Amino acid sequence: NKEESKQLLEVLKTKEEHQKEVQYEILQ
Amino acid sequence: RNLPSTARYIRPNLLQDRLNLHDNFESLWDTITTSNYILARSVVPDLKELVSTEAQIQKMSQDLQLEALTIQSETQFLTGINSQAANDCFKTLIAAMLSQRTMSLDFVTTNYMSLISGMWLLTVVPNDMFIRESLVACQLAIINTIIYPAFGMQRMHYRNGDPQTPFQIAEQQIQNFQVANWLHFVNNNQFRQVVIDGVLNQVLNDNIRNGHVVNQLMEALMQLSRQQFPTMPVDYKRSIQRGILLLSNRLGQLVDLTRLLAYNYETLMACITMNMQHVQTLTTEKLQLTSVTSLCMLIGNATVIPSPQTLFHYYNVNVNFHSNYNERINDAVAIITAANRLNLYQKKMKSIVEDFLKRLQIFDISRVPDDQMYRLRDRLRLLPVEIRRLDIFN
Amino acid sequence: LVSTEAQIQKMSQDLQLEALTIQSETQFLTGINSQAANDCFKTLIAAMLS
Amino acid sequence: PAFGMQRMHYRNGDPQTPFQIAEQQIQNFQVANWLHFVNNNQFRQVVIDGVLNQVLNDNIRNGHVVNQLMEALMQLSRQQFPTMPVDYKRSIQRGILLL
Amino acid sequence: LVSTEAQIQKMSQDLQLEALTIQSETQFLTGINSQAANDCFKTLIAAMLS
Amino acid sequence: SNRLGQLVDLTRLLAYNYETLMACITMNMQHVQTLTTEKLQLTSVTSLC
Amino acid sequence: GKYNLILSEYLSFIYNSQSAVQIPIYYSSNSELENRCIEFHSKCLENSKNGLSLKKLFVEYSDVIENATLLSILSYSYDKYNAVERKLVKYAKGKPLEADLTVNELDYENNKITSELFPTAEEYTDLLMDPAILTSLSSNLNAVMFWLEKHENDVAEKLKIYKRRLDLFTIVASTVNKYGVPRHNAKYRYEYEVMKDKPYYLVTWANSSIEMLMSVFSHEDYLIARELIVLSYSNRSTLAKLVSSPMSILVALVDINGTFITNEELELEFSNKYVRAIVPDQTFDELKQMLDNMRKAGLTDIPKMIQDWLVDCSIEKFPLMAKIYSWSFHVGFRKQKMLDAALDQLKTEYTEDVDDEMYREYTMLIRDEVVKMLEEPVKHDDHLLQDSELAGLLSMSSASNGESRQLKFGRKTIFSTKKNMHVMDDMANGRYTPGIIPPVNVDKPIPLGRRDVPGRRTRIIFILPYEYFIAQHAVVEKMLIYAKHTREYAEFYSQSNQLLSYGDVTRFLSNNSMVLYTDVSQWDSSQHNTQPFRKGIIMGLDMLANMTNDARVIQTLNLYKQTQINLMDSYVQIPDGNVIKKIQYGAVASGEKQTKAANSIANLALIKTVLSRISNKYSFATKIIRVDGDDNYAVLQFNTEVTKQMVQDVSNDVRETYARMNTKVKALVSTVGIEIAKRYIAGGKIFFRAGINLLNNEKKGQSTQWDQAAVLYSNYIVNRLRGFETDREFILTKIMQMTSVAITGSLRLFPSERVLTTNSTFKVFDSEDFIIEYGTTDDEVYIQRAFMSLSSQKSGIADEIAASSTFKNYVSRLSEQLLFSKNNIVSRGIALTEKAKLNSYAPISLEKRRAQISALLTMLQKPVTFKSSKITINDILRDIKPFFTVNEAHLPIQYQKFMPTLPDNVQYIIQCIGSRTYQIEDDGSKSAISRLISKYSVYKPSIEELYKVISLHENEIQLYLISLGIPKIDADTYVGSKIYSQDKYRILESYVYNLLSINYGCYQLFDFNSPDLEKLIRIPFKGKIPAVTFILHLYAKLEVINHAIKNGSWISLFCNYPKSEMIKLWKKMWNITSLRSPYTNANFFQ
Repeated sequence: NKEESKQLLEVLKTKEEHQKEVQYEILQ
Repeated sequence: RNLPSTARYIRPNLLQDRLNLHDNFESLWDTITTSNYILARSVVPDLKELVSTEAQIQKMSQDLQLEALTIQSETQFLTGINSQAANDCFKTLIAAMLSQRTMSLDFVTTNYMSLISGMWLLTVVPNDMFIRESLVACQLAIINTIIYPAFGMQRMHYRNGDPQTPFQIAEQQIQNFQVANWLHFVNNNQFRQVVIDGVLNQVLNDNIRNGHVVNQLMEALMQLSRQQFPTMPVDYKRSIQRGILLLSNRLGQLVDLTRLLAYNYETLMACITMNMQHVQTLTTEKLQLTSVTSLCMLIGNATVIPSPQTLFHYYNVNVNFHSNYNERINDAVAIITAANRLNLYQKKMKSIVEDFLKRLQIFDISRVPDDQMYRLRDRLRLLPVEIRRLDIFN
Repeated sequence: LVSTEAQIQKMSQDLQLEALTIQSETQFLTGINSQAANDCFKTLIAAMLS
Repeated sequence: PAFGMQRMHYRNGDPQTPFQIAEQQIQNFQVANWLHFVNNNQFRQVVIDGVLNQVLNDNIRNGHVVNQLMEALMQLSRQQFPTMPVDYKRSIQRGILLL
Repeated sequence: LVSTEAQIQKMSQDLQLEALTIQSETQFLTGINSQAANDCFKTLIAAMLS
Repeated sequence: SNRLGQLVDLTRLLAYNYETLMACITMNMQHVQTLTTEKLQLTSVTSLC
Repeated sequence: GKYNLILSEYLSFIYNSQSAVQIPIYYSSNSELENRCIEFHSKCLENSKNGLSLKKLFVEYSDVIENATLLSILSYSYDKYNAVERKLVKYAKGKPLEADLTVNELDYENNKITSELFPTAEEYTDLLMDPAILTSLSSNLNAVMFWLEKHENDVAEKLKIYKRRLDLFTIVASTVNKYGVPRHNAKYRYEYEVMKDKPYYLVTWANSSIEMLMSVFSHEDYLIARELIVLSYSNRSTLAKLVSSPMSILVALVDINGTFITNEELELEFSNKYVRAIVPDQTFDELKQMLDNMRKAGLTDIPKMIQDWLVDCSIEKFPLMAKIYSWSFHVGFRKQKMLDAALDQLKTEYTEDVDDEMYREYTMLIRDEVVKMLEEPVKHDDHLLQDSELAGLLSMSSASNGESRQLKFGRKTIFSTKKNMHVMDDMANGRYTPGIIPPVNVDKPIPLGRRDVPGRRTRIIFILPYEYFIAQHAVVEKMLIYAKHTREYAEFYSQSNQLLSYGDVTRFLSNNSMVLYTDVSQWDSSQHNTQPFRKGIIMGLDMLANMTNDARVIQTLNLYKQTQINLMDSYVQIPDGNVIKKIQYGAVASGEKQTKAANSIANLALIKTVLSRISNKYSFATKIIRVDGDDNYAVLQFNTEVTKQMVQDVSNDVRETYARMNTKVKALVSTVGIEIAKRYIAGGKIFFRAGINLLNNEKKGQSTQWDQAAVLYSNYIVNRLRGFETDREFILTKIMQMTSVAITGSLRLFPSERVLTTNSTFKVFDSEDFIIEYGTTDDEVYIQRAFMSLSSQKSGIADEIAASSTFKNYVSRLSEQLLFSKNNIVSRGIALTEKAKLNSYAPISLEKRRAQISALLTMLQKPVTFKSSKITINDILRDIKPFFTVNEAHLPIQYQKFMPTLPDNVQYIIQCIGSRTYQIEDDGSKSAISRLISKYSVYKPSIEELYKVISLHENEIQLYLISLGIPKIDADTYVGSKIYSQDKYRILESYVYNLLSINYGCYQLFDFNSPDLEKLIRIPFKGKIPAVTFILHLYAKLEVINHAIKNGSWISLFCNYPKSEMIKLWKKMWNITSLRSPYTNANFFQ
């Protein structure tokens, strides 16, 4: 079960990446 | 946030078109212009606030003194007054003028309000922006049933393959100062090319912008109200004069509308990186004049400013598109120049161009031929290689 | 006050309405009851004194 | 529309209300004197019996203002509407006759 | 050609008919159809040739 | 009157087709009043106009 | 023209016996042929009454069989009891199902045997699983078996459907045949003596499962249906609530590419705006926990279908989700006990740890909102407030159902719930005392009703006296009138007949904005609908009392105030078996004239107060707020683009800021989507909830066997448009079996397509869905003229009630409280008007409608009637049709899709012409005759009555209007003014609209103001007979639309209609005798 669930959680991070967040994260 | 001087950033390549795709690459320019048009539709603001569509139409109906329950038959004045067309027109005009996309008109002659709202349209918008046959038909109709009938003139004798449009050949015949100078403005309205911030731009007159063109329009229309129609009956005169009173009563809102279009247009022109040429295109965009009449009649005390984030989005989209464009050009130019200087003679310089067009994610390479690709190669032969690629090759 | 129905019949006669048009004149008849005439008469005076 | 003019080109925050700006464009004594009176109608602050009072002009009290009003409206009735149709004239003139 | 029904729309809207009046203009619409325009166009030329 | 250009076209078209169909004639053609006539309803003319 | 064959096959299949004979009866509008039909009838009856073969005559009268029109079919078959099982044994060769008692929380909510929960019948009650519908389980089983048998030989995709549904019905029937069928009584109830040895929750499960498996057209439908039917046999409290809960999160995952907007209540103006989906991470963890519960319940296929969509999060695969969201509400109701259903609400956590900074502001904002509502009428001294007593006393008919009380009208005893009837009783016996409002305390606690809806909690309903209504009426009507033009009251911003039903979120959706949407249906026992709410209103009343000078008005306000005093402390009668509980509940719920708008106010104040706390940490501009009952949403825009962390922190701050007022919530924040009770949006595209059970109902209504079939057909059409599609032949089988009537034990009659599909008070459905049918023929005209003569019927109960003494006293008191000295000229008019509002009482309606059906049946049996020339609609259409000419057209596609779940033909029409943009008055509310009724009353009068009233002289109009509560001076003024002539046309517009369902169903979704539809409808203009050109353009539009719906292709039209026929029809206009049933309408928004 949980292999596909954790992969859903991981692939639902790479997808829909916001740009300001990665900027402030690089800064932070 | 303040950013230190330890930080960095990469600059896009915003170098203008090295290819002149608006010079005999019409099949590509049609797709490009359509792409920018449909993109521009996604960022023009929605008309957030209007006047209601039934609280207006009863005022209009009583102004027109219509038979009861003709609302559902729509005696031609009242056809297509709704929203879902006004916003469509508002979106289409701005997106086309930004993208420089020619737009064709589908109207009816029974509907005299369409001819009346075409005046406002053909004034606020240059005439070289439309496609020729459409405004020829529309101007012809206007002349034949609002203007020449207002002085007992003949209908017209217009010619199909005529260098002049009906407003041009009408500007000199009729003798009234107001309408003559209105038509003079219309006929000699055209864009002004000007390069600003590096980008070419097609700019309006600077009188359309600070809206006073509408005052010339009202002068002409008011004169025609003031005439008599000797040749024609009372019902005809009554119908026409009421049809233009319905615009006279909306005057100030029209002025505001004109200024708003001009403002949003220049504001969005600011967010352009690729130079914008005024060149006709294969495919057009339909415009029912009932969708103009709606916009011109369902409007008032409701401003719409594009949000800054939409502007920044549009600018970054165009920047990224432009940078990608130049970068892939630089790729193709490097391999092409290299192939010509390394004597590779059995190599057909097509798949490189297929890659080039695929990385611009808007075309359909499966149904674009080899000849356009080879011409594109022929133009690319004559381009200087950028410094990086040239030095690495030498 | 004058009889509302009589006065408004007189208005109708002096307007020459039609049962087959919209006729902006029709809206003149909007709210010609008593108790609002009096209300306006009251509103004006109380406002101008207060 | 009665004297055959443009609608208006009015600013939201114009320091003049439309009757004030309109007082000077027209040329007809009745309507212009009427609008002058209307624009320059304002209270009179006068102290009577110890209390201040916001008194009217003393030309409204004796009803004479209505004669200015009727002169302006009669001289509008007699006009044609060169820009607007005759049914619309008929509607408007009919309305002012009811009053 | 122009469609018979759209052209009749235009003509009817232009003449301002009245359903409660013996108008003379009501008779303008009798026989406007195609299959006669062809027939008339053919008849005239055929007769002038023959 | 609102069909001026269309009627110019119609007149020129009748004249053209007539004068083109006249070239395919061999027997000399006389202007004489014949016995029997072709009826012609003007509703079929209006139609054409 | 296909239904009757299916009827014949149903008859042949269900009965099957030598003794089972089939007897058609026909009619024709031509005399000679009609006498031959009569002959055939006669000879058939004889032959039937002599055991002779019928098959010989059928050739002799071939003409009647081919050209004449059928009515009905009789059937002689004896009792032959228990034949359903004797047929059903073959479809039950699968394995039966075993319950699992350790699934539902409670004990009695398991599907165990009755005797394990109700050994004695004296404590038995079938109400926890009562279908509450006049149609049998056996009907459903017979229908399914007939469908399966006739579709037993097809070889196509249909066979791939058939194997699947056959397996489903096998799964069901194995479980059923294990025990047997419960047997319906005459009343369609199910007694103890059949259920004594059988599972208690077998009936609802069975019916719901039949409805589901009859709605299977695809593989995923089979997976979903098999996965709910087998688990709904045990779980009956945490299933629809479970699968319908994640959807609220899923809508926050769909990128907008293309949008719809609203301007005014049905306007659209689409936008090509794109918006991404900035979803945080912890809501995925929540969603994951929800799916873990989903799998933990015993669900395998439907999590996988929910799992493979997240890989793309695309909107093209998304309708599956929407389909899934409708498969949850077609499992049935959770009809648990009054007690445990109240305790869903009656758990309270009231704390002296909430803010005080919040409640005082809350109270004040409620006060201020009230003052904004009531400043103008309280100040300008409106008539409707002074005479609020009389106003409420007229408008009692539009109220709730009061508690049953024993009355007597002369020589009878009645247990009516209608408060007007209560008033009639209490005036006579000296008990009518409206100024003294009763307390609600230990000495007199309050009853209850239960507002149910599946997949959610049970809400409660107050059932009050008749003083509370009278106090609240006038003030609430001015508040609502104020809210007609105020945007923020989503329940009430309209233009007098509409709601903002397509939402007002999508204006300001962008990359910078977000939207917080929130379900507020559980907020009835909460600490913010008690004391502060009431006291704010009390304060507003104090201000308003000081804002008037008249004494009647101050008294009325003081009575409304005293009502709020009594409502601040309120106890609640609740039985549990034999003993009675009474609990302190000094708060708000439904069952009142005030509850709706006032809850909207309180939620508005609450969200305005909360939303000024996010301002402590963010800069935003509140662009829009909307509040409608059981939900509310607020949009807000930022100085920058949105991130995950701002969403998360805003959500935590919102949750904790509700917690500071001691208020629980599943707080939901998003960027593209919302979910609420009645609708939801994903990717700038409106979807809807299709959760209306057909074969199972909420509560037990009052309609007949006949009309429930019509209601079910309307709900069927609606659910189909929503997306939930059931196989239409099953539905037709149910309709025929519910319109079937037993004249003896063995005689039974079955009507035909040409009786049920004709515009009357007996219309049930249509031969082709989404299309009403009219009559161009002699025969449809003939029977319509016949049925209008029979629709008008009597009720002896109403006649005898109006002849007693108390009713007479009531009419007299109405008069002398309104006007006097015309005791025999108007008062009789007022009695005739009171008759118009006795009909709300249900048994009167049953008497009348059963009389209509019996009168119908005594000419369904025997031949037909000529009906004596009474003009109707088909008479007009008969004359409009012979001057048409159709021609093939070709319209393009230029309008945008925003309801994907529709059938493809309706969508093709929406994708070629526009969607509706106005809403023209079904009631004629904007009509100048109706703006008096909405000023002095709330009363409806039906458009039949108005269309009739206008046809009379200028004398009795005054009597009829004054009888409706209106005074005399304004009625006289209306007649002198000649405004009815300005209103004949509007009334006739509304009348014809009501007759033809133009504002009821699919036709509500279409643009008749289109430029594209109009250029096809080329009817030239004549003028000065507006009604004719109006009806001609409308009917021509209907022709084109019906051709489009029924065939997909388009057509043009043309009507050079002669003036002679214009004038002949102008006189036939205002003498129409036509009528449409209330039960046939299908409001897409319920």
